[PDB]
Amino acid sequence: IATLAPEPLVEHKHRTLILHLHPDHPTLLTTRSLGSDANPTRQWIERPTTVNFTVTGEGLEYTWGNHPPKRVWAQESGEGNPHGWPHEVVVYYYNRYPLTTIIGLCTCVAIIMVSCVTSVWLLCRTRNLCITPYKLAPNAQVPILLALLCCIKPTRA
Amino acid sequence: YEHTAVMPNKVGIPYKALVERPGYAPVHLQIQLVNTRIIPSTNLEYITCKYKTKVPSPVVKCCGATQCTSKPHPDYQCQVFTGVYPFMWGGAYCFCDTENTQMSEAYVERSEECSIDHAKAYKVHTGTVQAMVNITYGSVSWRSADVYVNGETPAKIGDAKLIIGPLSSAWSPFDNKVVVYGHEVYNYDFPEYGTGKAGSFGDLQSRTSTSNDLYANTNLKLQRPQAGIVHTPFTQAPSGFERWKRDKGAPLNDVAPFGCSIALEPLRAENCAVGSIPISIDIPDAAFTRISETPTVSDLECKITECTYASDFGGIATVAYKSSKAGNCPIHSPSGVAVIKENDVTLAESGSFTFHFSTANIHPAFKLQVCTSAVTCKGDCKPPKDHIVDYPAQHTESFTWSWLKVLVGGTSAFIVLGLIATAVVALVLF
Amino acid sequence: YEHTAVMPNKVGIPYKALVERPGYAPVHLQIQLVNTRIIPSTNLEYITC
Amino acid sequence: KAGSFGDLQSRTSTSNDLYANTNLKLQRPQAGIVHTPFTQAPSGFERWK
Ligand SMILES: *[C@@H]1O[C@H](CO)[C@@H](O[C@@H]2O[C@H](CO)[C@@H](O[C@@H]3O[C@H](CO)[C@@H](O)[C@H](O)[C@H]3NC(C)=O)[C@H](O)[C@H]2NC(C)=O)[C@H](O)[C@H]1NC(C)=O
Ligand SMILES: *[C@@H]1O[C@H](CO)[C@@H](O)[C@H](O)[C@H]1NC(C)=O
Repeated sequence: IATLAPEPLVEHKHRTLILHLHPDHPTLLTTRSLGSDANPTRQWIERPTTVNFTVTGEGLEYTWGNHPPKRVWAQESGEGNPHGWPHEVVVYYYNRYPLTTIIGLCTCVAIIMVSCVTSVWLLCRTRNLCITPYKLAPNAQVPILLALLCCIKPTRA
Repeated sequence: YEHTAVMPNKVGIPYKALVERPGYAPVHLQIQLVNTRIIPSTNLEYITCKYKTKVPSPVVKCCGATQCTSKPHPDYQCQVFTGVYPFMWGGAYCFCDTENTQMSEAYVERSEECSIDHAKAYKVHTGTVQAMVNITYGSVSWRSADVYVNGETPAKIGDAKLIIGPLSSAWSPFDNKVVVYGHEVYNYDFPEYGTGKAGSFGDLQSRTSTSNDLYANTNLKLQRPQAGIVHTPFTQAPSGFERWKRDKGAPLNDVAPFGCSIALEPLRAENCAVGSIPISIDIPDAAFTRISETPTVSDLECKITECTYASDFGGIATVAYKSSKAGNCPIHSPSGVAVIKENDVTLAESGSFTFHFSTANIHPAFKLQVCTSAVTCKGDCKPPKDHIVDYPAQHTESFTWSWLKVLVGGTSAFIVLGLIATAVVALVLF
Repeated sequence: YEHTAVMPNKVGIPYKALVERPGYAPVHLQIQLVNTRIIPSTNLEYITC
Repeated sequence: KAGSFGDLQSRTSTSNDLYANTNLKLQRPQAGIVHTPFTQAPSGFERWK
């Protein structure tokens, strides 16, 4: 005839178990994040303690003493990506991927800066050109300046 | 029709593939890997347990020496002692005063608990994994058979012949060296038989419980009894089995990776969800229905009605069934995006019947094969609220465009604008 | 499905919101704040007469 | 919240009504014997002292 620790208080958060917890005696709690990354935890708990567990997508398990092991689906709770705003609702996609979006966005921020400076050169060089053939003769009667319109001011001709 | 299928290793959920035999009616699968018990190849190297210094009763020669000999008992510690005056029930009894000799001897022996409460080392190799695969097949509706993983083993239990694995995910959660205790299994680098430092784990090291021989490095050091009294100072480290029960490490069923459970039973590691298994079945052709007997369902329509962007089968979709005959119609999404609760749907003459499913992409564009009739059940899904219960049926997470398509096409448009600015300089140039 | 709802303070009329739980059939509300009795914190300072 | 302060919440001492979020969960008695497993958080009045 043997031990048993009082049941936990399960509390939901986004991919996270808050657990206000309150034992009778020192209880060894422990878990197993079921990824091939185990990332287990152990701690004897005698003092009541609200704890936390970063649950992953595939699952975690939970062992309140010799009370049987629990298990938990924590998929999303940050609301995916509905859309009726410009971009502050994309946080939903960030809150589900706060590892790949930080780099995936900075990637998206990077390539536009790539596409910026390449557009700088392949505009300003090509804006420096098409006036060097034109603004060196300086009469230059061609009203097809209307292709750059960043290097400007013809001679009324 | 020997339906090869790569298949994710995950225990508690069916895998309702679809038999696309050209010529007769297709048949659904329902392959639920109810267990993944492993049973690697192992070797009992030595039991350990806490010692018992079961002292043999010392000699007391009253006037002169008694030389001791090194008896072959395990860790037979024996040391002659003089200079006693042993008070035994009548005051002393040996009439000399320095020639009073006392020979203490003590050897190590397995506890009585060693038989029953005992750690247990192992050299652990890989072995061969197993499963009680249920298939509630087709219209067969049942077989719950124990199988193997090695990719030529059938198991003709029921009517179907099925070949499994070998799995690609060779992570034996057991390490090479393992200690085992009752039910808590420890992937511990036990030192070895024959060596274990006293106090450290394996101070006692018996091959098995019966084995009278052992290795007892306990640092058992006898000291002389005090002030002319009969007793046996045995100075000894309490066992490395005493510790290892309260300064130990945690169990592999509480620290393993990739999702395993354990037993002191054939030394399996159940339900290790990791990787895929290339599974292939030879169905009984009798179980097939010929194609000309199931209703042809085409000229249909499918649409979600309340798609739940979730794990539990919250996704639903009516289907405007347009049948020819009336009867059953097995269903499946050949795309892994959608996992469906219903294997089979009954049909009247061109009615409509909703099914349940689950997805992972906001815009589930998954085909649905209603007994040789494909259809896209395109739509949009909603996130849930209530995520603290056991494991999913979805298991299909992948890459899941509202600011990417014309964004990056617009990102490109800047650099696409380049070489149509450049090389048009070549034209203005000529 | 814990149906949060901002809701006008007004007594004698229901507020028939709708539970949009994803997965099962929705259910209507009928929330009629039949009373708004207040009972502030007070102190008897002195009777007069 | 049970375990937290005010798991028991009675208006006064006389008040027969109260609020008891103690997470009191009965479990089945063991092996065919009469008793009452009550699995419960010791009070948030026990802690708080
Ligand atoms: C075969 O795959 C099935 C996948 O669900 C599972 O088989 C389940 O076995 C249970 C016990 O035999 C059945 O429960 C019984 O169902 C009947 C009919 O609904 C009820 O009258 C019984 O009360 C109920 N038993 C209990 C104790 O509640 C399940 O119905 C059955 N599953 C299905 C879909 O029918 C197992 O996963 C697997 N079988 C194995 C591994 O033996
Ligand atoms: C989560 O739990 C940890 C304990 O590891 C604590 O430090 C942290 O403050 C908690 N966060 C909450 C309750 O938001």
